[PDB]
Amino acid sequence: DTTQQLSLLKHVLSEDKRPIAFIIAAGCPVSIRHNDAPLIPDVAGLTRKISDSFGGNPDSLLMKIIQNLKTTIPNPTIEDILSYIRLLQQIPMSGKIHDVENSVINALEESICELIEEEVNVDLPGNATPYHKIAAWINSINREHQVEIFTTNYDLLMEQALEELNVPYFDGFVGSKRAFFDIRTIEENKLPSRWSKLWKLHGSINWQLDKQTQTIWRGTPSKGCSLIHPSHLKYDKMPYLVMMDQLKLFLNQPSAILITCGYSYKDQHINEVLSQGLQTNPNALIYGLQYDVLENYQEAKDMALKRSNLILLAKDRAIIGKKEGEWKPDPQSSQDNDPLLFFKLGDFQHLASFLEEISQ
Amino acid sequence: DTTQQLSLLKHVLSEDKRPIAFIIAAGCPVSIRHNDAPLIPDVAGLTRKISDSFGGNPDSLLMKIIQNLKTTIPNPTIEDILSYIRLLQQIPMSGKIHDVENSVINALEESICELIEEEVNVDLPGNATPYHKIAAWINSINREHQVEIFTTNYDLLMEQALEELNVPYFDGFVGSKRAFFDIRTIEENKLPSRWSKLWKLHGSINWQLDKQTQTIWRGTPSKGCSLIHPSHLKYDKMPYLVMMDQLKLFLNQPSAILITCGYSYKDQHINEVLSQGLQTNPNALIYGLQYDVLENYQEAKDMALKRSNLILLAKDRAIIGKKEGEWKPDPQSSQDNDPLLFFKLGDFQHLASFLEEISQ
Amino acid sequence: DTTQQLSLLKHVLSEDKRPIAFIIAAGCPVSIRHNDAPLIPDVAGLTRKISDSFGGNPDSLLMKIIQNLKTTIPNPTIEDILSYIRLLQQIPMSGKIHDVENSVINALEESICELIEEEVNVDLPGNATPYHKIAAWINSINREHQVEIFTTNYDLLMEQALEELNVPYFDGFVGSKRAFFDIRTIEENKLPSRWSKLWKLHGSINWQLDKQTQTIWRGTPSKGCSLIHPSHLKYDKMPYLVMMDQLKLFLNQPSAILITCGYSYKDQHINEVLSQGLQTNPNALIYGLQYDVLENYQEAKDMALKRSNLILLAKDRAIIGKKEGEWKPDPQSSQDNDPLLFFKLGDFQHLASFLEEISQ
Repeated sequence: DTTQQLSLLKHVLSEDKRPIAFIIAAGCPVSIRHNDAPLIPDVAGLTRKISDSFGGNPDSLLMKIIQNLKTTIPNPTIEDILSYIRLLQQIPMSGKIHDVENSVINALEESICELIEEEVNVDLPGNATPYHKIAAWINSINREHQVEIFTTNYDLLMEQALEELNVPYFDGFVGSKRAFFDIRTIEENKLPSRWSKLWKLHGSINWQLDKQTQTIWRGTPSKGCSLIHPSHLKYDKMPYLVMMDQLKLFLNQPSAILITCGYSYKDQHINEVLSQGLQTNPNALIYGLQYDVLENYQEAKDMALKRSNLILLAKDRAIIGKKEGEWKPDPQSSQDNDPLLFFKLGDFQHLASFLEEISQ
Repeated sequence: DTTQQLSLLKHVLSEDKRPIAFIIAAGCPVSIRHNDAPLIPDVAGLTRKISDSFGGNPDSLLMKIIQNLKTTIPNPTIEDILSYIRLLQQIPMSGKIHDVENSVINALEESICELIEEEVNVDLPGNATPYHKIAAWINSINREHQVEIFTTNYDLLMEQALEELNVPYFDGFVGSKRAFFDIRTIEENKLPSRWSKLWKLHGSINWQLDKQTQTIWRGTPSKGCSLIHPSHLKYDKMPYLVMMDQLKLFLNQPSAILITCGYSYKDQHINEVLSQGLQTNPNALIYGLQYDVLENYQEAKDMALKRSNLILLAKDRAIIGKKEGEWKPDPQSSQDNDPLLFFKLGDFQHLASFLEEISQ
Repeated sequence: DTTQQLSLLKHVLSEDKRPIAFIIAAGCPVSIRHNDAPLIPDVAGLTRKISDSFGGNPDSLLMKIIQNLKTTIPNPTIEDILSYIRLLQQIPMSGKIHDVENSVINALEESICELIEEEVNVDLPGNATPYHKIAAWINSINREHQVEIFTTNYDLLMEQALEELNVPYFDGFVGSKRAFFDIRTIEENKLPSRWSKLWKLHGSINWQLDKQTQTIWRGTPSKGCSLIHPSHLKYDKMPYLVMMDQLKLFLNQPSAILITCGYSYKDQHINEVLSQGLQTNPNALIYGLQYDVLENYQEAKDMALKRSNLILLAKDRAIIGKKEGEWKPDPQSSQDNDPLLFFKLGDFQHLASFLEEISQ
């Protein structure tokens, strides 16, 4: 099964007559090895470090909120914690819910934001990162269709990799000192064909908001960024709707190609937008790749079974057109002991190596 | 004479069938009044403050260099001082020329650069600045020909004014984290017609250079910028040649229009490039405006007399096609005492008011 | 002033070469007289009846919420009350804010919704209502441009009036048993030219939501409707964004005409959308009519002064192109005593009579 999938992926990627896009999750930064430790500990690591930062004392309001979410949500998420904190802040919640912190909830959320900014403020070491290989593949061959990249992370690894290898791109912000969010050019869609596009679905650490004019602008990491929200803010001083509209418009392009890397399909809004776009345009294709086993993603199974034009692949099994298949009998492991048939090519490092081989 | 000149300027500016460009010098920032003091004291003010920073002690090497330049150059310039310092640094000049500072010349030039960065790092107060009026005039009417702006200053006032009023522009740098200097798109000249262009002839304070790859990039003001040179650097890690080539190419466009504001025509390279472009394309026009009297600019007189398609205007007299004329008898001053016929409309504030009136 | 305004309104309404639209507020239902009492007591009447339903006892949580809003909002609104209740419900707010009702807030909001449904569930008596006259005017002359109607109310008076007089229309829902919200046909915009359109900005009482599929559908009034929200719900299982997008797209049509009836311009979102649409397309016109005096609407004055293509009219004065004018000296009142110059033609009954006269 590996040979056929590799051949078809090579054939579809070699052709320049179809648009290409990617989805970037925490799996891509976590795949980088540094001092035998992950570069970014992902959402789970950030939640564990956030919990350990304030200690195990139950008197802290953070632990009370965590256990309150545990009562409702079996596995709380830092995104959910931030959403709940902002929801509490949106109203004068001075009651028993915030009895421990009558007004220190703002201080707690500011501290959380500062910790996030400090922990995610790193840089790519050297030129051996998979991002450099991706950029080299992108700029190796000129394509008539622009290549866009979608990411839900906060780190600027992709931007640094693209700018190091001389890859022009447009992120929606135009300017030098305080780049503002221009709207007209986004829907004009008349950029030069050699330019690429990078859309920040969940925002970035360098985005800031000014309350004097209530306007957003892209700058440099300062003491507290106002656009750290995981898609939870006010109405449209909010570019999330524009990004979702652009994603939907891309999904409507004929013969669209999209690849998900490191995404666990655990976001309801992204999943529903992808499903609606796939249903609206049957020609759209999704070559989803999961580093973990298929059994851990029931939502991925449901999405694959719901639409016949979603070729989902995993480490063990795959779903190609509403039918589930397993690994064919092949000598995947040379050792006789534990002959596990695992698709190790789904890793970010293996994907980067495959893309580099395709480019050369 | 005022009425005819105003009418012809209004007619030529109202038409959208010809390209428009501007030249920005220290006159534009010096025209802004703040606390009854100039916002930027211009080159002369910077030289005086630089001299006063180290005091009047002759033992300092800076005063020795100043007097050495005085022996040759009757009026030393901070640009000339920087050029001389860089020329000394380019060779192991450990002799009597640098006897006072055997190796402290680097420290002296770093201190000068830091002082320049600190003194020119300001922001536009309010929205009443002439730059806001210029941006409003630019974005008021959509034009089939893009409007470019040329500046030799280091401050980012124009960028802030353009971004505040939602004016997209292209400055040659593309990127988000560390925008690199893309070359191909500059000569492609296939940008959208609604976009504007801002070219930095003398560089900017936010430009930086990395010696690991010897590459330039536009970022944010850090402790010491490597592109503070007034057009005095190495060979082409130098975008000055590209900017001059773009200016020359603009001068070759049919029916080109260009306006100089605050320029004293004291740069040999800019003057020779303008003269060559005007000679190559007779259709090019230069509506030079000087805030000072005509008698103080002999180079302007020579340039105006050398070419018949350069309509030079001053505070007292003007040269329209190699002939010099004076102010016609008109009641310019209501008071009988001192009936000086001065063209007060040449000031930056008056120019901004005129442009605002034209826009409305 | 009355004659010129009437003549220009007749001329613009007689022409069939421009699109026509209307905005319907509580003023239209309140203008119907029944038993010498208003048919619908509008937002203020609904708030008074809601307050009187639970009595003056301070122990009730509803009065506590009302006084809490009074501390912040000088004049609480039932829409604001519903928004605050839903905001409290969105999080486990079991604290002092909901100390009186630890879990009875759901019962309180269900009771409020049931009371709203019961009070707004009426029918048009006879055929003498102004809605019948509006429908007769609409269907009297075939027009090349479809006539759309926008309403923020919950009653179905317009639907009944249109269906009684055999006026086909499209409201976004397609189906017979459980009409679903079709999306594609909304943006297709290829409906027959004789069809009309009625968009529900604030929803309707017959809309329902199923949580099994989390899907909305238009049906019949049942025991509790899930789409009673005054534009306050979850993300896009929400058609409000589609309605706003359609309104904005209509505002972009050349030579667009729009009339506001009974609207007090007290909604920030509607006002900002209208302002943005008017600024984007200068050809758009807004013939706003207010039954009350101009002095009670400061937001209307600000909107009229902000844009030069908004002809606002009131009972006493008017603003035609950023300038405010008063009533010209005319014998508006025959009686000498109290010669008040009031534009009585701005009433809904008078407007219906004028439209009927224009039709015949």
